[PDB]
Amino acid sequence: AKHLKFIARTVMVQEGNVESAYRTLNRILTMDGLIEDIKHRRYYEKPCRRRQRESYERCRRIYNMEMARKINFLMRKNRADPWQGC
Amino acid sequence: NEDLPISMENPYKEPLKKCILCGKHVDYKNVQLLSQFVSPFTGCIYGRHITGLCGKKQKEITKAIKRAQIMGFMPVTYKDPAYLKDPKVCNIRYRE
Amino acid sequence: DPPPSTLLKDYQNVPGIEKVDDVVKRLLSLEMANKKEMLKIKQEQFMKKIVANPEDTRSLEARIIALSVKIRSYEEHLEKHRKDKAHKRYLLMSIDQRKKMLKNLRN
Amino acid sequence: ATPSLRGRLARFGNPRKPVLKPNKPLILANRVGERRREKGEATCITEMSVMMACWKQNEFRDDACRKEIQGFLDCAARAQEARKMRSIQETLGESGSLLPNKLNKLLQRFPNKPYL
Amino acid sequence: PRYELALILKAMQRPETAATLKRTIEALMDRGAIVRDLENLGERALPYRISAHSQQHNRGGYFLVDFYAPTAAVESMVEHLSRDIDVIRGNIVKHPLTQELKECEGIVPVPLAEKLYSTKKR
Amino acid sequence: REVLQLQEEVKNFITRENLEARVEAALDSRKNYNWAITREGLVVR
Amino acid sequence: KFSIYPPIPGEESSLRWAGKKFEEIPIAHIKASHNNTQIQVVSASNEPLAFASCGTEGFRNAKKGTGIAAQTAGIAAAARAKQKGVIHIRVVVKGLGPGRLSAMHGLIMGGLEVISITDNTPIPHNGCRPRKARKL
Amino acid sequence: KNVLKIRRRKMNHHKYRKLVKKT
Amino acid sequence: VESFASMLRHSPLTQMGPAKDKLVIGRIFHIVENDLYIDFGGKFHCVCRRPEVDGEKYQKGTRVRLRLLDLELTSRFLGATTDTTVLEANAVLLGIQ
RNA sequence: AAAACUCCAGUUGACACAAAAUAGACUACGAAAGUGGCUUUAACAUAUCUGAACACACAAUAGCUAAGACCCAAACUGGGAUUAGAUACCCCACUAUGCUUAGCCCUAAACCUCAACAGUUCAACAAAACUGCUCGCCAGAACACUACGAGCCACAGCUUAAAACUCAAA
Ligand SMILES: [Mg+2]
Ligand SMILES: [Mg+2]
Ligand SMILES: [Mg+2]
Ligand SMILES: [Mg+2]
Ligand SMILES: [Mg+2]
Ligand SMILES: [Mg+2]
Ligand SMILES: [Mg+2]
Ligand SMILES: [Mg+2]
Ligand SMILES: [Mg+2]
Ligand SMILES: [Mg+2]
Ligand SMILES: [Mg+2]
Ligand SMILES: [Mg+2]
Ligand SMILES: [Zn+2]
Repeated sequence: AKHLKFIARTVMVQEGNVESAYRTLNRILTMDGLIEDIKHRRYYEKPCRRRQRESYERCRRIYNMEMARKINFLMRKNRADPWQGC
Repeated sequence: NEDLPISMENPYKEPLKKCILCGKHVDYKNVQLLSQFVSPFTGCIYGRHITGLCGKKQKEITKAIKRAQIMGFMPVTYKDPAYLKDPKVCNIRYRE
Repeated sequence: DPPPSTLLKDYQNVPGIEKVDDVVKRLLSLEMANKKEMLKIKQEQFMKKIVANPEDTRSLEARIIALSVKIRSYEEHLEKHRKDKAHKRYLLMSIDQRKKMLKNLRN
Repeated sequence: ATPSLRGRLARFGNPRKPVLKPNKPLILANRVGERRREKGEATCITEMSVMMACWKQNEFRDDACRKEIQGFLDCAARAQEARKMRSIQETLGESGSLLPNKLNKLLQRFPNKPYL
Repeated sequence: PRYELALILKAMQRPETAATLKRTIEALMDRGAIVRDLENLGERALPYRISAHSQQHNRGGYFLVDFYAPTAAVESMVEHLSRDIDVIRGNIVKHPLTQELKECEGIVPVPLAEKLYSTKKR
Repeated sequence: REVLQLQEEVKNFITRENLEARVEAALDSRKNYNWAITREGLVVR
Repeated sequence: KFSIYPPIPGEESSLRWAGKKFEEIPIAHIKASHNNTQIQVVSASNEPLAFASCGTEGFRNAKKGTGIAAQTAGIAAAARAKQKGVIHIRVVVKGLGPGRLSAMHGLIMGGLEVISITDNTPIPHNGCRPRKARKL
Repeated sequence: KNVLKIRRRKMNHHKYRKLVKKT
Repeated sequence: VESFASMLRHSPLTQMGPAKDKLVIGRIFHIVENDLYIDFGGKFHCVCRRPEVDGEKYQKGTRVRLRLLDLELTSRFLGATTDTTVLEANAVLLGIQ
C-alpha cells in the first residue's frame, strides 16, 4: 500500500502471449508459496492444526526426497538384462 | 612388520566446504547483498535450499533483512529494481 | 554503589591511566558501561574486603560471595520489573542455594 | 539435500520435544504410488461462448453465424481426438520419467532393508 | 556502550540539514554521549512512503551517528528523536563492529539418522 | 594495546568545538556500505 | 533482449506503446472473488473508463462464479474501454476465483491489448483472523 | 487404544454437572 | 616370501589413492546393444554408453581410457540398515587406447 | 439458494490499543506452561547427586472482579436454509470472550501418556534391550474426576478421596 504501485508481482507480455505470461505469474506465486498461503488463509487454521499440518508436510518432504534419491540412484540399472538366459 | 599400516589422521581429506559469505560481515545497511538473497517479485526471504548459506549466515541475513525493512532501508514486497542486475547466487529458476 | 567515575576490572592495572584525557577517562569509566561490570567490581571489592586470597574462584567462601552478588542483582531487577516470574524463581532458588553453601561452610 | 532426522523424533535419549510426529514409520517402501488421473476440463467453452453470442445477436439463426458454429464443432472434434491421443500417450509412456509399474519392478530388484 | 544511530532525515537543503544534524548531536552530548563520527549515506528515495509528523515523505537523507552513550540514555535519545519533526526515522542499535566475528571452520556435514526404528521384521 | 588504540582514536572524535566543521565535512562526504557477493566468495564493490 | 521485469518509472526506457510509455497505459483491475468477477478500467491518473461484472452482465447468483461470466464481463468492459478510446492495458488481478484468466481472455476478445500482468491479491503478514473452518 | 473408558467417565461427568445445575 | 601387508603397500590400486578423477585403462568384456561392459581392474565393472563418434571402434577387447568417479557406487536410504550397492562402478569413457 | 446490505461496490489517498507472510528444508531458548515483526535496558539458580501430597513460586485455554480498547473472529441469541423434527452441521447479523491494566481462579489427551542422576550395547504392538541408585506412584471391573470430612480470595469450584449393593469379568 505504501510501496511503489507497479513493480511487485508484475510480469510483462512478449509478442502477445498473455497465456505465457499468466502461467508465469501463477508460477512465481506458486514457487514463493503465495498461492498455497491464500488457500490456507481463506479459513482460519487453529494453531494445533497448523503444527499438525506443517509436521505432516515436512515428513512428506523427507520421505519424498529419499525415494527420489533412490529412484535416480537405481535408474542406471534399468539397462537391458546383461545375461538374458542366466 | 615394516609394511603394516600406521595410525594417522586421514590425508587426502578435503577442507570443509565454506559458505559464500563465510568470513564476511553481514550488515543491515548492506541492501545490495541482502537484496541478493530475496525474491525479485515478492520480496520473499529465500531458504537454505536456495541460498546455500550456512546456518549462521542464513540467520544473519534473515535478521539483517528484517532490521533493514523495518528501519527504512529495504523494500518489503519487492527487490529494489536497482538490484535486479547484480550477481545471482541463488539456486532458483522462475523463467521456464 | 561504586561511583560512576570508577574503572573496569580488566582495565584497572593499565600503567598509563592518570595522564589520559578526561574523555578517555569517561569512556572506560563505569558511566559508559553496563551493569554486569559494576557487579564484577562489587564481587572483587567485596572480594578484597572479605576473603584471604582473592585469586581462588573455586572455594565455598568465593562461591557464596558470587551467588550473593547475583541475588542483589535479581533483587534490583524484581523491584522495577515486578511481574517477572522467571527472575523471581532464580532469586528464590539462589537464596536457597546461598543458604545451602552457607550451611556447608558453617559446618 | 534431504532435511535431517537427527533429533526430530520422540526417542529415548533425546533431550528435546519431537520436531516431527510421523503417523507412519519413516522407512522407504518398496513401492511407488500409482499415477493419478487427470480431472475435469470443461473444454470448448470459449468457442461455445462465441457461438452462443451470435445466436442471441441474430435471432438464433445458424446461417447467420456458420463460422462461429464451425469453430465450436471443430473444437469439439479436436478435444475428442486430444482425449484419445492423451489416453494412448499415458498408456505408451510417462513424460520424462518412467511408469509406476516399471519403477516398482526396479524397486523390487533392490529392496529396502529395515531389518538385519 | 558503543551505539550506532541510523537517521533518515527529511529531504532538505544544506543549512537546514546542518541545523538538524547539529541539533541531534548536541542532544546526544547533552544526554551524555561521546560522539565518534558522522556519516552521510546520502539522499535517496525511500523504500516506502514513511509518514511522520503529519507529512507523507517520499525521499530522505540517510546519515549515521556513531557514538558512545551510557546505558540509561538511549531511551531519552529515542524520545528526543520522536519529538524532532525533521527526523523521518531514527533508530539506535548496538554498534555492529562491537560484536567480534567468530572463525568458521566450515560447513560440518550432517549424516543420515540411524537407529531410529527397530530391526524387527514388520 | 586496546588502551593505546583507543588513545589515538579519541583525537578524531566530535566535540562541541569540532561540531560545525565536522557536520559540514560529513555533508560533503559520502560512505557506501553496499557490496555484492559472487557465486565464488569474492566481493564485487 | 526481452525482460519479464517492468520499466522503473524514473529512468530511460525505449519501450513504447503508441507513444505512451509504460507509466501512462491505462489499468484494468480484475477483482476475482469466489462468487463474482469485477473488472474496472481506469486511466493512469485514475479516471474511470469502464466497469463491468458478472452481476452487471446478467448472471444472477451462482452462475456468476464461472469463467464464462467473467469472459462476458471482460468483453463488456473492453467494449466500453474502446468507446473511451483505450487500446493498451496493464492488468492487475486481486483474488483467486474461477474467472481470473477468463476475465483476461474476455478483455483480449473484446479487443484491448495486454502489456503487463500484476497480482495484488491481499496477503496479510498475519493481520486479521479469518473465519472458522467449515464443517462441510 | 479406543476411548471407551474416557467415554464412561465423560458421561459420568455430564450427568453430575446436570445434577449440580438441577439441584 | 612377501607378506600380504607388503603385497598391499606395493600394489597399483593402493598407489592410486582416491579414485575420483584418476585416468584408468580398461577392456570391454561384454556388449549389449550399445552398452559396453568394461573393466579397469578393481572389484567391479563399469558400464558406458557407446560413443557414437568412431562408434564401431568399440568392440569386445578394445582398450579404452576412463575418468573414474567411483569404485563401487553405493548409498544408504531412509529405513536401511545397510547400503544399496549397484554392483557396478562409475566412470566416464573419454576414448580409445 | 434464501435471508442480509444497497448509509452498497471498484480504483486512489489518509489511517490501529488487533495479529505477527516469507525466513522455518532451521531445532534454538525456557523448570514446566510456553516462546518465531523490529530496537534498547535488565537477564537465563547450583564446581557432587536424589529429595517437600506437612511448604514456597509458577502453571495453556476457558472462566470470575473492576476500569479501558475495538479491526477481525466468535459461545449465546435472532434471522434464512435443511429436515419427519433440526434446540445441529450450511449462510447472514451480533454479544460474552479473545487485547491492555490490576487482582483472582489453579484446570488440560498440562501426553514425547516414556521420572532425576550415572553407565552399557526381546510376550504383542509402539519409540531396541538393560544395569546401579533414589524418590513418586500403582495392586480385578464398576460404584467413582462420586459421597462425607478438611483446606482454599474458589460458593454450579478445586485438591484430597471412600464405602454399601452388584459382577466373573473388565
Ligand atoms: Mg499413530
Ligand atoms: Mg433477496
Ligand atoms: Mg499486541
Ligand atoms: Mg534436588
Ligand atoms: Mg512435586
Ligand atoms: Mg464480526
Ligand atoms: Mg466485543
Ligand atoms: Mg491459569
Ligand atoms: Mg502423567
Ligand atoms: Mg523428580
Ligand atoms: Mg476434572
Ligand atoms: Mg469433587
Ligand atoms: Zn559459513
